[PDB]
Amino acid sequence: GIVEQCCTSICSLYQLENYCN
Amino acid sequence: FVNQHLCGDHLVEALYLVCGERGFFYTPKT
Repeated sequence: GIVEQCCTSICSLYQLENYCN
Repeated sequence: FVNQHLCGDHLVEALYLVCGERGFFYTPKT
């Protein structure tokens, strides 16, 4: 959901939602 | 906010910043 897409890659905040919720 | 390469700590900090009032399913954990 976040890690190798937004940390070790990039989709950050937009994505965050999708799991933080 | 810093919509690029944020990890582990900065990343959770962010998860919270984003849905910290919602739930907070930061696991992605061990």
